[PDB]
Amino acid sequence: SGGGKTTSWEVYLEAIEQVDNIKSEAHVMDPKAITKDQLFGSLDLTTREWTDGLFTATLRRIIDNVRGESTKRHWIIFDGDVDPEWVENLNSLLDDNKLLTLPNGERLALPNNVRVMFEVQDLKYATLATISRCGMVWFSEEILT
Amino acid sequence: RAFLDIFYNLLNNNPNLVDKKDPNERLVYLSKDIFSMTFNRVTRTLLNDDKLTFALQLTIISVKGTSNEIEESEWDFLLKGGDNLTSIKETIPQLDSLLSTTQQKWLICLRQQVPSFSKLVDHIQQNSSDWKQFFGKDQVGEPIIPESWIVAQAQLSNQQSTIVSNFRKILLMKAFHSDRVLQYSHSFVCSVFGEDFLNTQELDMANIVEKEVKSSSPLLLCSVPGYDASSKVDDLALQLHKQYKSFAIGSPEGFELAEKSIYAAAKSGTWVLLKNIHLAPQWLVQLEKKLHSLSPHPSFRLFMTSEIHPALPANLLRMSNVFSYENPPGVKANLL
Amino acid sequence: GIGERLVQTPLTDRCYLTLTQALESRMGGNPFGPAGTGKTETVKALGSQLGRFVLVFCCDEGFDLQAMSRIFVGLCQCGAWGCFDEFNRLEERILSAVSQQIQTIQVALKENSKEVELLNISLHQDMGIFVTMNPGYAGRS
Amino acid sequence: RIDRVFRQPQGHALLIGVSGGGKSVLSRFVAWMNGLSIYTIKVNNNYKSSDFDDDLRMLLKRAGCKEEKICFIFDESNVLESSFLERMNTLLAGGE
Amino acid sequence: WIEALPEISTPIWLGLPENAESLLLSNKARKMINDLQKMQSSEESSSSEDKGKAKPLFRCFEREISTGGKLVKKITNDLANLLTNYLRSLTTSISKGIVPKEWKWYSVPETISLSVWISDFSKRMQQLSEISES
Amino acid sequence: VFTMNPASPDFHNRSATSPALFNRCVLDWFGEWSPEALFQVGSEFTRN
Amino acid sequence: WLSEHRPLILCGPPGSGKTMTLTSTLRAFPDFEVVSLNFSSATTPELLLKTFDHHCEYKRTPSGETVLRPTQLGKWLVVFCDEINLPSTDKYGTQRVITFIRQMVEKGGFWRTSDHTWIKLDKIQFVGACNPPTDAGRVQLTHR
Amino acid sequence: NIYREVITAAQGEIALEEFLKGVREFWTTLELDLVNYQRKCKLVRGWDDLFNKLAEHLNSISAMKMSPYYKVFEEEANHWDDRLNKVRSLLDVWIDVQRRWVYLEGIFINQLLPAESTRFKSINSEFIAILKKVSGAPLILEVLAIERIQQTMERLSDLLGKVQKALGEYLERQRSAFARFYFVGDEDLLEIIGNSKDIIKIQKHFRKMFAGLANLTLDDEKTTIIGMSSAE
Amino acid sequence: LVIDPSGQAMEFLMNQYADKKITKTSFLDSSFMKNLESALRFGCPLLVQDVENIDPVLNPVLNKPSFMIFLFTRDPTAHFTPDLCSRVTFVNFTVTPSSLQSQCLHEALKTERPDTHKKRSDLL
Ligand SMILES: Nc1ncnc2c1ncn2[C@@H]1O[C@H](COP(=O)(O)OP(=O)(O)O)[C@@H](O)[C@H]1O
Ligand SMILES: Nc1ncnc2c1ncn2[C@@H]1O[C@H](COP(=O)(O)OP(=O)(O)O)[C@@H](O)[C@H]1O
Ligand SMILES: Nc1ncnc2c1ncn2[C@@H]1O[C@H](COP(=O)(O)OP(=O)(O)O)[C@@H](O)[C@H]1O
Ligand SMILES: Nc1ncnc2c1ncn2[C@@H]1O[C@H](COP(=O)(O)OP(=O)(O)O)[C@@H](O)[C@H]1O
Repeated sequence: SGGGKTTSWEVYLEAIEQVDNIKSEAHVMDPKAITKDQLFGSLDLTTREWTDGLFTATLRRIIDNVRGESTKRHWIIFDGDVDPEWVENLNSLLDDNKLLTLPNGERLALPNNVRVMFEVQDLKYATLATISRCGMVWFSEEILT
Repeated sequence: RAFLDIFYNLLNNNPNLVDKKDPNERLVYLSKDIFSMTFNRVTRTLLNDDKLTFALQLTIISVKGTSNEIEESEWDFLLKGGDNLTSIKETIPQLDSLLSTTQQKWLICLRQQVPSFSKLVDHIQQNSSDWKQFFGKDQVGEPIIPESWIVAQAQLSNQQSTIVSNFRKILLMKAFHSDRVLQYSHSFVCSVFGEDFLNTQELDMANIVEKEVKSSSPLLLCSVPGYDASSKVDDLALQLHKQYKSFAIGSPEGFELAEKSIYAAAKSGTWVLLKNIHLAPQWLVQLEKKLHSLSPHPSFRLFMTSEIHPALPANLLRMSNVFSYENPPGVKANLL
Repeated sequence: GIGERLVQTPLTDRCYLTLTQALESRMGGNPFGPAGTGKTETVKALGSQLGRFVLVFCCDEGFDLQAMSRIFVGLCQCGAWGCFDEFNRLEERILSAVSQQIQTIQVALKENSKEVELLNISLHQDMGIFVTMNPGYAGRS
Repeated sequence: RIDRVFRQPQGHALLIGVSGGGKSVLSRFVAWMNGLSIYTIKVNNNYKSSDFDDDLRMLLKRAGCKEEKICFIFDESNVLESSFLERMNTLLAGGE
Repeated sequence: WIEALPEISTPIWLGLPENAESLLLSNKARKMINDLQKMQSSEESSSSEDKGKAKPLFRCFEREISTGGKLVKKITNDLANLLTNYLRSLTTSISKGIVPKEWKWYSVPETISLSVWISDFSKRMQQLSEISES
Repeated sequence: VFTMNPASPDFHNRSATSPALFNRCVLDWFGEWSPEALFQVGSEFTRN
Repeated sequence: WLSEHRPLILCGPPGSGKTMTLTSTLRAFPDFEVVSLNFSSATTPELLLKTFDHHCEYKRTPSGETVLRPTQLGKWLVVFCDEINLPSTDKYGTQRVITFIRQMVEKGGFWRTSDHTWIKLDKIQFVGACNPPTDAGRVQLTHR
Repeated sequence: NIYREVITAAQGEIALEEFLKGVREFWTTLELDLVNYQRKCKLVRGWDDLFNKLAEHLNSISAMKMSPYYKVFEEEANHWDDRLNKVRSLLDVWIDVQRRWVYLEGIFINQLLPAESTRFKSINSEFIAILKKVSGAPLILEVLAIERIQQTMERLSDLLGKVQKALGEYLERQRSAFARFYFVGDEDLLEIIGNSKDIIKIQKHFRKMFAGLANLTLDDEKTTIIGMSSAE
Repeated sequence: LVIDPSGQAMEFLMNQYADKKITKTSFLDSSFMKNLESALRFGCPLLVQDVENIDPVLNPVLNKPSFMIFLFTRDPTAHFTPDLCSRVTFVNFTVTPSSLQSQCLHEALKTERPDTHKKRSDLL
């Protein structure tokens, strides 16, 4: 905590909108502030009624140029704790796959103008399956003397 | 409730008690026919290996309160066979010309523990021309206890009994030949109940599930992973003339649907069967609590099948004639 | 389409044989080992190599049963490939459910049976069931 | 001592003690006196939170709405589930 | 030819050295023995007080003593509590005949009597030492 | 009125979970039936 | 600390003077409507939400967003969390109720799982109390 | 002596009296808690609540018949037993019709299954017509007074059931006709069946039937198929 | 609250009060709650197997027209709670070494010598 993380990607994204002129919109959200079923969605075992999730939807608004999201780069930072839970439902997206499929066989594809990230304090509760397909960027606190 | 039966059949249906009627004389038989009969019912559930283990306990218990009673200090050493060995700094230097490092400590634990094994160190240090081959490595002749010791010790104690002398060999062997313990133990047990005792008699599923088991207790058959007892029941069911109704206790529609067959079966008196009951770890628990309370008709013989698995709730096997099955040794048997 | 193609390593082949040779024996394939080797990918590569329609059934999750029972009808008919990724991760309850089903299809499939009696449906020869997982315990599967 | 507690806004009692020692019986008494109404929680092996919450309403209303003197005796063998304490907790603190 | 075959079959038939049978008989004799040491206890303490009386390559070695030495303090400070959730189970195995969980910091055969595990660790420690001064 | 027992297995547990308990209500430790009580309750029950 | 509206914590023993010390100082503030929330082991981020839909209000600014402001006009709401360090941690050391707060303090808003629309806090600050994590049932607070 | 057997008897009877008071005042006024349904109708909510109250009272009425004071309020006790019972029986078949309808509602495509799309209109007709006589007089005891509603709702149950059964028989055929179809849940299937023309509203479902085939190619006319495009 | 694992006790009661009619129910099948109300009022012995999972709905009875409930336990180590211990009268039946030895000595004398049994029987 307090190493320059939240600030780093904030300057990077803000600066890229000039070297590319394209808007680098991001979407932060604590993956622990809400129940897992709200971060990806679930199925109502009474009518197959699917209740959308936070990430599921936030990934949709991009594939559907409702406001013209394709006209720029995206970022979905999970500023929250990391565990081998809400991360497994992404494996088929963090690697070659690129499709956050859902129990209802929604199969949500991942464009190339969209990027997913994490801003965790630690990974002591993370398995070799969580990170694996992810970009590790150490942010020692010693940076910000 | 199971034991009490062997006890009962001992006083009544004893195959060797059908003759003589004198009670004073009959007692002689029962006093011994208890271990034999008991071991027979139990040995049907005990896996080959464990078969002998139990035999020993019954022995020490039989020769109890007799001139053959084993010293609680010796049986204490058999189990507590110098388990502390990994911390005996004392030594036996005047014998380095025979026993080795870790080999020496053992002789001490024996002398240190059991009393009837204190003069040992000396007997060996004396006529070493006897124990030479015993401790003697490359011995193209299964190690042998010097008859000098077996007797020199027998008299060195009022305990001049054969059975006692036999047991003792095990102790000596456990300390210098941990691979002869299984053998010498067999010899000891036999000298008490006869070499015929441990003779694994072939079963006879006839009298068993028909004239030796009430409809109250099933016949669970815990087999070994890689073998199925299924066929066993089928071959006997049809070749006996009776009802039947197997069931795959694993599928979804196998739980509820099946049970019915069991209820009615016990109501009229028909045979049933349930294989791989282990596949249903959470179900069997229910069967138990139920089966327990439901007096069936004499012509009932609910069967069960699975592999030795911890799943089977204790209350399950306990209320039934468990039969352990396992592929025997030898290459011949495998081929056939 | 363009899809993905693994690298025919000396293992990918020794594996390609065990499956084909075993798949020819009217029996499903089961590649065990420490997660992260090819268990799933290789299986998918084989099917894609034979112009088949392999399917990856993700377990260790909410694995729907009411859905699985159905999909099987498709595999048997279409003649597709059913690959269960981490098939050992299913809850004992569910794991016992599916297992019982695969037992039905695979058994009847070894007898040539033109139609299975799952859940009578048509059974296609090209259909195949694959179950991946971690190595058992001391050699046992 | 049980009386003192009753005659006082937000007066609750935490009687710790051996079983069948008079904890309930003696509490019912002092309650019956000051005009309080003892309300129990008839439970069983087949209860639930969807049940406690419901009854938590019959009570909460009888006090806040109908201004009545109730003496809710809550025995340990009643918390047949965690949630029960969470409710009893806030209820004790801010009667809500 | 098969029926005419002798029941018993030695380990030589399996291309194994005749001695092989000696190892099997030994373990089987031990397991049987161990069982009798249980069916005796169930049909019938201050241990810690005793065991307490004990206690380019440059890169590798450094860790060998670091990670290992760290275990020394653990065993000393953890056991010293002879006279929570962890401290509880840590004493179960000591009274059941198994090496307490959190202690196995190094590769050691599953079935290894308590008395031995500790002994090894002791000698295994003087190992790291002799390297220090060296 | 909370009526629990000192023996109850989950004793020191029903505490930490809910602070209001040992912080709001008045804790009157009934304790065990004192020797003086046992005597009086016995003489009073065997009077007739 | 109260002027800047920071989630200060009044750590101290039982009856030290925490709850009191605060309520008194809060008086030196004209527009400071306080609310008392009693946390525990079950106090999840959801419960904290229930209190909002009973003191605050979701309004859609002329801009197009949607702010969460205290019902009373021109008044700062003070959400006082009595036993804030008691919330139980999941199977991965995480007091969801704390992360939820941090998300509203640093970020300034929380996602409303129903229409997935960012809800920014207007005039709703925080202030909690508790005992040192040294005491039982207590759970150290995340450095985040 | 005798002065205590009457006093207690008088109090033991007023209890049965008091009991019936809450029952006679709870059902002769209790109105079905309806809720608007997407501006098409209004279903009945709070089932478990109605059932629990019906079961409770019915249990106390059946047991209070072994009381030395039951003989008095025996006529009113048995009356409620009848009324309350008919109420629980009607609700059971109703909660079935309520559901059986809701499902089939979001479906009836219709031009493909007339044999059943028509059989539903007859059910949907009287249903919305009867629900009006209910929404107006929510008195649970009044609605139970409609012209043989039991024989009417039981018919809607059967009918509505006979329809859904045919559906599964149709969907089952659509699949046996196109193997792949077994991969798409009943949900997406019904959608794929209705959009037989608007290929656009189907493009998104292909990935769950064919391996690489992700999107079909249409000619400049946008009516005929030309080729196929893979996700890549 | 008969703590009888050997089952001898249960077998004793079912044969002792077979006249007064007894129901071998338990806290299992729903038939329980229905059986109690029957035995309770209509008067007649009972028997609730597996008391490990007893419901706090019986309390009113375990503390008081003409019947008797028999709580049983097949678990010889069943660790109960204070409440249950107080409102119940424990009856241990676990067969110890000495006890069983006595059962055999009798069941053997009554058979391997019934004559010397008619003497003590009839006489005394
Ligand atoms: N180059 C810099 N020099 C001095 N201070 C900085 C610099 N960059 C960021 N900071 C300050 O240090 C803090 C770093 O926090 P940050 O790492 O961005 O958040 P988090 O800890 O949540 O990842 C910020 O609040 C910011 O005000
Ligand atoms: N022969 C190979 N050629 C190319 N890549 C391979 C090969 N074998 C394994 N891999 C890579 O290693 C990873 C193994 O993961 P996968 O096999 O999908 O999981 P699991 O090992 O659990 O079955 C794949 O993502 C793949 O890219
Ligand atoms: N001082 C007393 N004299 C006689 N009987 C008493 C006395 N105190 C309690 N009892 C008896 O002991 C029982 C205690 O029950 P109760 O108070 O409801 O449970 P608890 O004490 O466990 O809360 C009562 O039924 C009562 O008859
Ligand atoms: N300076 C003070 N002036 C008046 N009362 C005080 C003072 N300090 C402590 N107290 C008393 O001590 C009690 C402390 O309780 P409080 O602070 O509300 O709980 P906590 O300390 O657990 O937050 C108050 O009831 C108050 O009467």
